[PDB]
Amino acid sequence: DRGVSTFSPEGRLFQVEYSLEAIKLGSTAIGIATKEGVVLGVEKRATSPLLESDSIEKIVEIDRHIGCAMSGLTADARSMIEHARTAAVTHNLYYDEDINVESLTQSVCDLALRFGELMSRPFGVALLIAGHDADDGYQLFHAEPSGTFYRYNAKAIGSGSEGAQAELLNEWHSSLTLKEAELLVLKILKQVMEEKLDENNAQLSCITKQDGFKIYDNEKTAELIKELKEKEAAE
Amino acid sequence: GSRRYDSRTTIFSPEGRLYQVEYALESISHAGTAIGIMASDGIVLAAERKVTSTLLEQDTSTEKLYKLNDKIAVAVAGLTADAEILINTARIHAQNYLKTYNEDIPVEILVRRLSDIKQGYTQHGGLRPFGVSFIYAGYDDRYGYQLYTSNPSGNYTGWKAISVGANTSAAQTLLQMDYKDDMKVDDAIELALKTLSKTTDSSALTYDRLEFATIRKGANDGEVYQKIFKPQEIKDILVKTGIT
Amino acid sequence: QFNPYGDNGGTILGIAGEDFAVLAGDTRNITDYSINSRYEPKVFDCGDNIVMSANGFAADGDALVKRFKNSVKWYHFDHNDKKLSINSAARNIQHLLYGKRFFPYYVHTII
Amino acid sequence: MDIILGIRVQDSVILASSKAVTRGISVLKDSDDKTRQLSPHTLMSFAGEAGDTVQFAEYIQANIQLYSIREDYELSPQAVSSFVRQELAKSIRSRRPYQVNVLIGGYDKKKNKPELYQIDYLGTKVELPYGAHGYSGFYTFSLLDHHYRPDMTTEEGLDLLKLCVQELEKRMPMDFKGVIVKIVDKDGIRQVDDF
Amino acid sequence: GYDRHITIFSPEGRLYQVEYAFKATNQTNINSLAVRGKDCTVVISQKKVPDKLLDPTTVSYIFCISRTIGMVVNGPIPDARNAALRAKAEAAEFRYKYGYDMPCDVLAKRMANLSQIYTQRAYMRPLGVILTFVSVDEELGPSIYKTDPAGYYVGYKATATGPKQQEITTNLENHFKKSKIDHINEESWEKVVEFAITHMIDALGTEFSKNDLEVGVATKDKFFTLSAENIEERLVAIAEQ
Amino acid sequence: GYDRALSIFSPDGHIFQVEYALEAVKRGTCAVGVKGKNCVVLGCERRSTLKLQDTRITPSKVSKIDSHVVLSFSGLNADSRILIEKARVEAQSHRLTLEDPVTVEYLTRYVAGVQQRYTQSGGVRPFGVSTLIAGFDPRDDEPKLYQTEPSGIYSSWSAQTIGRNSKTVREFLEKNYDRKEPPATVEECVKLTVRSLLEVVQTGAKNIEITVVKPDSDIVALSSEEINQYVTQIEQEKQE
Amino acid sequence: MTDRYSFSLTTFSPSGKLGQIDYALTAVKQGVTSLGIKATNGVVIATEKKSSSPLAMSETLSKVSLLTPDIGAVYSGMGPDYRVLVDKSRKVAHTSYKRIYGEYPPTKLLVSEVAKIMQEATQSGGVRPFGVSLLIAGHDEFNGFSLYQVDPSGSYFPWKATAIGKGSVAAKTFLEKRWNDELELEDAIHIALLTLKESVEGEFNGDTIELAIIGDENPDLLGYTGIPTDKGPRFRKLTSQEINDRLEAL
Amino acid sequence: NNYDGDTVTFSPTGRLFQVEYALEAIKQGSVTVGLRSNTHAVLVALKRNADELSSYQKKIIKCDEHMGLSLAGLAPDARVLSNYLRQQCNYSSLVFNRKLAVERAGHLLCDKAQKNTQSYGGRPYGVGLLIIGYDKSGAHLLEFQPSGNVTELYGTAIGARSQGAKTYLERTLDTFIKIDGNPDELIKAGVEAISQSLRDESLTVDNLSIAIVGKDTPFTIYDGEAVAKYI
Amino acid sequence: TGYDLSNSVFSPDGRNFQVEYAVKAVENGTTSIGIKCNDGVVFAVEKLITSKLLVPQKNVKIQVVDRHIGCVYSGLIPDGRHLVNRGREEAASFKKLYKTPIPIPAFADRLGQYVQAHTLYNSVRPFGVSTIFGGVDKNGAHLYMLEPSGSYWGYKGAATGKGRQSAKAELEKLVDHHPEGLSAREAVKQAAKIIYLAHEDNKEKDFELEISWCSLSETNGLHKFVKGDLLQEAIDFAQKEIN
Ligand SMILES: [Cl-]
Repeated sequence: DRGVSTFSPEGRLFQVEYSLEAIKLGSTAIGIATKEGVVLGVEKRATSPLLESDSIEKIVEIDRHIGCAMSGLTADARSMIEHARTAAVTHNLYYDEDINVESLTQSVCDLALRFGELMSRPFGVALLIAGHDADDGYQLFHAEPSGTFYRYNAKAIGSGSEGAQAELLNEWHSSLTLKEAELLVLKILKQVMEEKLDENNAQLSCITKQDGFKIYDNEKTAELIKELKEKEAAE
Repeated sequence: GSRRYDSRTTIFSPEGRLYQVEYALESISHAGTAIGIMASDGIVLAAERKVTSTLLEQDTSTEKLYKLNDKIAVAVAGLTADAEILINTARIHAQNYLKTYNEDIPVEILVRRLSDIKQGYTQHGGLRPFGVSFIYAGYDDRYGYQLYTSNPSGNYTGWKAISVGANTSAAQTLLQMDYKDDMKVDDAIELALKTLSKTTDSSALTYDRLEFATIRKGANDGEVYQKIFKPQEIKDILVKTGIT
Repeated sequence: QFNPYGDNGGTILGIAGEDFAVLAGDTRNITDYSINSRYEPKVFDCGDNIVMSANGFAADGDALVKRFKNSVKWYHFDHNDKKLSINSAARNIQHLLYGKRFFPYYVHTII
Repeated sequence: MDIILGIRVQDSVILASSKAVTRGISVLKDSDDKTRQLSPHTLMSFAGEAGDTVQFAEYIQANIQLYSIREDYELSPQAVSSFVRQELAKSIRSRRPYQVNVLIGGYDKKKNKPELYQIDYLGTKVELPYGAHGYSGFYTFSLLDHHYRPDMTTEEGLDLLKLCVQELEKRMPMDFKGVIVKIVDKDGIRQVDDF
Repeated sequence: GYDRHITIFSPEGRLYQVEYAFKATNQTNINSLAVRGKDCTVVISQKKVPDKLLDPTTVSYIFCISRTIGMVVNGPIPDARNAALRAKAEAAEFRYKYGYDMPCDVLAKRMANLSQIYTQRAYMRPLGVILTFVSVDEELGPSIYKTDPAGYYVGYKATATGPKQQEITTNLENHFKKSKIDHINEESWEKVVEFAITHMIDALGTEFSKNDLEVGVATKDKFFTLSAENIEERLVAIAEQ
Repeated sequence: GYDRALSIFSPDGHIFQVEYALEAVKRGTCAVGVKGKNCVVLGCERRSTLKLQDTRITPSKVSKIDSHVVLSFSGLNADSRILIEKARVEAQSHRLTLEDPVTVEYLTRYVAGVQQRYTQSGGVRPFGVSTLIAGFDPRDDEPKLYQTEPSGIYSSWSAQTIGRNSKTVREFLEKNYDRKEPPATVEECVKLTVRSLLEVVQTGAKNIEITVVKPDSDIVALSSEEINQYVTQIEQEKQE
Repeated sequence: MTDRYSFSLTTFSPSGKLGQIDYALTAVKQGVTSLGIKATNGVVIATEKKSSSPLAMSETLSKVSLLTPDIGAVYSGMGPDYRVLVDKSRKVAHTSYKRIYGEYPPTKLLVSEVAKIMQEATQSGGVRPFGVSLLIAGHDEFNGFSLYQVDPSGSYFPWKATAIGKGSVAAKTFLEKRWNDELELEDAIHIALLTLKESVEGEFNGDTIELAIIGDENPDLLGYTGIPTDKGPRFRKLTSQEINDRLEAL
Repeated sequence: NNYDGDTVTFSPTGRLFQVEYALEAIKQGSVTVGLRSNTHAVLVALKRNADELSSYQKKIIKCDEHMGLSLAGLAPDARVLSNYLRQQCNYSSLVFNRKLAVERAGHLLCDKAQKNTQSYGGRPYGVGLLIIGYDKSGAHLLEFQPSGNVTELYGTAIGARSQGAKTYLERTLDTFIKIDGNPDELIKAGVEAISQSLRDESLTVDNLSIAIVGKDTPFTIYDGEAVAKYI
Repeated sequence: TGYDLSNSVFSPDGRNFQVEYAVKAVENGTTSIGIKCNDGVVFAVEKLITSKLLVPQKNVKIQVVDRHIGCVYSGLIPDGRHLVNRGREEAASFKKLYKTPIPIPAFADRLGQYVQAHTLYNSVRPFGVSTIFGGVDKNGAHLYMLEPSGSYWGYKGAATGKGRQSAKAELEKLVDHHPEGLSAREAVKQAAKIIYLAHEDNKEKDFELEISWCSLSETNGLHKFVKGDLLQEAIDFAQKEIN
């Protein structure tokens, strides 16, 4: 057939580029970074109404100061999360301190290109890694299966990414509050989602310096959805 | 590099079938028919040797029926060389169990172990599967008399009466017709030979073209005896049942 | 029989002030009843405003300091030139020392 | 640990095991249960070096429980005892052997017979009407040689066991803080809460 | 058609890679000849130095495997030297393990077994060489044993290898039909070399100078190659009768 | 060792080997899972092409992983044994180290992790198996029902079906199963499970297997006659 | 480097055929004819010494090989494959039997070990099957005299008499007419020479024919005296002269 | 065509297509410039962003107090190679108490990249590197290609539109080489050189990335408002 | 067809096309030569000046092995470096065990066997270089040239690369006109001339000359680079001959 680590004539790794196509088919995940915190939101996308939606875990804690959202082949993310958690805890053991968000992201991205003929293929999932540290403050990173990671003020991944990213382009500014960011994620998720957005098919989360990483209750998110509807109807 | 020449023996088809397992089953369908029939007081194993010669030394020959231990035997359908590899592994497994627990290995546990080995060759290693189907005839004090079959996929199932190899469709229909639950060994012997006699591709069924065996409690008091039939003994049972 | 350990003597002293800290050590180096050197530096600047001394068997002492200095260098590389805090340095040194739990660095370390 | 006793009567097996755990000059505990249920009708008591005893017992327990689930069937006491012996026989030539002696008391539901097996850390197995490990047998075997009859009842077995424990409490230097007694029969395993 | 790329059977029961390795044997366009005397075994081979920039002393297809065993190769020099290095190692190891010098036929078998493995194992290619081993064995006497890329080997009364092997083979066949013996009835090795060169000249139909030939001689307890001047003396004797 | 990457991405971003493993599940006999208020029921199809079978000794479709958890499946039978064995070993290992039996979610996460591993490991193909894992957590009375598939994704279900004609029985369950009020009793839950299989099975004789799991390690498999009574009652009500 | 061919080169085709084994059998078909006949008091194996060149010394090439003192082997097909199999067969007779039980293996069990080696070359990674069919004749105390055929698949069958290679179809027919259960060893040798003459084109004599027997014990070939229970090898290779003597009474 | 499936295959004209395809990945990468005088060596790198919300990908990596590089192409491959350089620099210091020569550092990178071009299974590195350093023989600038070819130069540039900067340096050769004991003027020449490779976009405060090493100057990277001086 | 797609495969001719394709990479490279003289050897190479930005005399191509062997090559430069690294390991292990420095013929076979090994498997690629090497040992001076196939011979003069035909013609004249031999200092001058004459095949870009030598009298049998006045003297001699 052909090598797994083969370059195309354009100078791209076939398998890496193909894994990016799998990520485009995945459910939408959005992250927005502010000076008051970083917000992470995802589309759950249950395949059937009998599927208990609360068991869909696409937002995940890595440490108290670092959270993570995923999009694509979500099964592939489990070993990445396990590595992230181990890396975070191990660094605390070795250095008696929290690990920098960038350093954590870099550790996850070191796994990415460890494939050949090590694992047999790249990961088929993209990650939004959000967190806080004392040096660089509130941060949001986009970790790809290419081994590359970009820092973002705001970022959308998954099926409605380019449409959501264009919307984030206009809406984001450096003085956004946490409440404003929460509503903005809900607004854009509602826009790109197929089914109608509610507390059961969409999930919110945030990371603040004080309270750390928190996944939002369905009751808490439901209020923010109701608050969104009213403010859009206000003009 | 080497990738160019790899057949990829452990992959799915678009339909969700294992190519090599299916093709191995096609190979087995041309092998000599083997039949197993389980009765209340014993088990029968009957098998047809493939187009033999007059110059073949029959009394010292063994291509179909093999002994795994004193309680368990197997009938082979497929590549004999492949079967002997598995048979020797099964014999060792039985002895390992006996050494560990000081009890004879239960039939199903032996069957599951061999079936798991076959499964492994279909999922990993990049090697071709064993082109063999077994009929297991055995006894233990839990389930009593048992008949099983395994095939190259590593899937196994329990049976009252079963055939493997050539003409199984025709053979299974005949067995399904005449088999009854209250049947005895002597009757099962007759059914096995009659089924082979009708399904055989040969002109006539003779002693030199057969291998035969029984597992009977017909042993002095509460114990089990394996009887691998001799050429003259197969000739006698053919006359008794009225085939020759 | 070969004895992999030795005793190079010397003595060190650390005192913590309110907004300062000192780490002192004599410059004598010995084996048995002989002087090897009257001036062999024992307290070292390891970067990031941290000073270190590993007193006892000098070969293990030098090895440990060398490995800690190395750890500071790689801490900068791996974590965006972040300053290694004294508490983090101390925990790192614990792992360097406990890593050879069954063939110990024969030293008393002070930072 | 110290004293473990076993006696096979007409229709049951009775295991008695001391409650004391001593390290150095202190009795750290006086209610320790030196036994593990391997299967519903098979019990194993143990004594030997600290740590090894529990580690070995729980390892055996896990293996028998795994077998039970896989086959949906309980192994005979004889089969379990043979498995345990092989593990100890394997262990004695290891880098660091399990320093554990065991008694296996079980009721075979197939044969409807109680069975007691004594196995030491070397992998030395014997089936016995009554057994003991350590210095216990130096006292108790003479009593059992005199009183034991094979057709005894469970109640008679317990009385004979009390006579063994009384002798041990009189003549042994160590205070083993009494014994926990367990009975293994056709109905399963139960503990005698007053002894 | 990947059955022609690696050493697996074709539908005809053939190994094409082995057959193509036989064809690589003649890539050098050199002919070799081996004959046995009473006390000696002689091997001769054509020497061709086409480039003037070459150092002609280093151009050789005859190898001193051990003190007793010599080897001439028909095929490309890289594979020839591969085989030579292995044979030297095998011969040395044999002496160390078993306490006596490796016989010519035993080395031939060993190298033939190695060649057989390349015809059966896919990851190893056959060597595109034919190896002619020569010695005066302490048990069997004068010996010629030849190995090929199929892993075949056999002893020889005399032999020839190369593009024009058949012409040389028939020439030798016709001589042994007359004499009715399995060797060259001659006392000195010098005259056996003269026989070898003379019959190669007759078979090929070409004259030789001192630099056109390469000669190896096996006697009891040593094998050695002749210099250009030693060969010249040999060519003079042939011309004078 | 054989290191060949069998599971790989295609231009359109699909892993065909994982997708073809799902087709093997589609071929497999139907399996269904329904959880009531205080129970879970696992229904399984037995294809009646195979008669003259010995039902005593033939491998049953529902397998106990521990005394409180069960596993049924659809797809390759031989593959399922490997997952079941690993799951059983992990269950005992968990009891040994944590001194507490596995939760149903934990066991599911383990089995799902094994399946995932076989989708990006060299020299191996994915499992052609989807599983339904059901039971009750230790000292808990809340019913649990999970599903896994060859890719390695898993999730919890109020009710779910897998295997051949699973599209039809899922259609049935989606309209008949009410979340606000699930099957309150064992009878109601079993009845709904048998009803759902009767949409697909053919004959209600020896083709339907039912296994009821209740809290505190209370697991029992229904017999032919017990199931036949459900089949009789369902059709008699249907004649109206 | 590393052997990266860890996958099977012999696989099942859609029709259920194992191609490489079939092709190996085709190579055996092209090979020179060899045969075996079993008598009451012995066994004979024979083949043609097809000399590749008249300059080649055909005595140095042994087609008939001693495996144990009481077991011999001959082949048809690829000679090099046969040679390595004989080496492995001789070694396995020691490692897997003689070093354990202190005695040479019975014919059937040695055949079984050879068969195993040939089966593995049909399934293991990065190898082709052996391109030979073997005929193994032997004797042991409890089974008596026996003759076995071993094919590239690893399958083996016991024979009263048989032939393999070039003219096997015609040779097997010839043997069916002549063979009976009352044959003495000399009668079997006579029949072997008659059968083999049909498949040979050119010269037919002791120098072009290779023939060995499994018969009576040969104390003269033992090499030592002083142990009554050791009576010598039953395997004996017939000389060029011994063959020619029987060709006069042909 | 038929000879580009893996790195272990020459084409009929003696070309290695997988290596050439890896070389192509560098041309797609953002521009970076390297130049030196006798006293100092300078790296200038145009950082690239994904979009307006994203950060600008870092181009320059420090290897030792006296050595570092800038990258163009696959960034993870630059991380692997820079990590290897860090280790080799570090081995030289710990074992020999010796700062690693820039020329030897180039030789080590060449040999590491080469092994990936001759073996089956692996792949060539998909990145080009510009290594600067100051050692016992003064200032140095190296250009690394993943074919294995390493070249010592006065000045150079790699990446997209790098030909414009390379021509400028070829004209300015005689001027910037003489800029001794003046770091700011050497950087100015580097900033003016990279400007010849720009189209549409211009050098902003978070776009530009500069690094320098010299006689009494450790390898230091300048980003953000630290490079506003040079805009 | 398809025989040329995989290394170590014999074509129906009996050829290894992958090795022949490696030769094409060698033919594409710059010219390098070797000259055997009275008591030693001289190596010279053409270095194409791709740009003014190349630092003169810095990008050294000729490599030393041990202290007595010089190595130069044409084709893929990294492949040559890999081969020299191996050569250095081979020379070190020889000297470690046998004490004496590795003889040149012995060294030649070590490289030869290693290059030949890369024609035995499809899991490796052949070397894309022809290497000219040699030096002085106990038996005197030796010059060798090694091809991608692993084939090597001893030479009086050797040449490879794009200008090999031009060079070979020039070397052949020296062999004919100097049967008694050529001196070391003469060989350096002649080496310079031949590279300049061979530069007509690469006449688009200008070049830099690099020479090295091992000589029993001039360098005590050690490998040294030709530098300064002796290099300029050779350049002047070369420039005079082309005009
Ligand atoms: Cl060998």
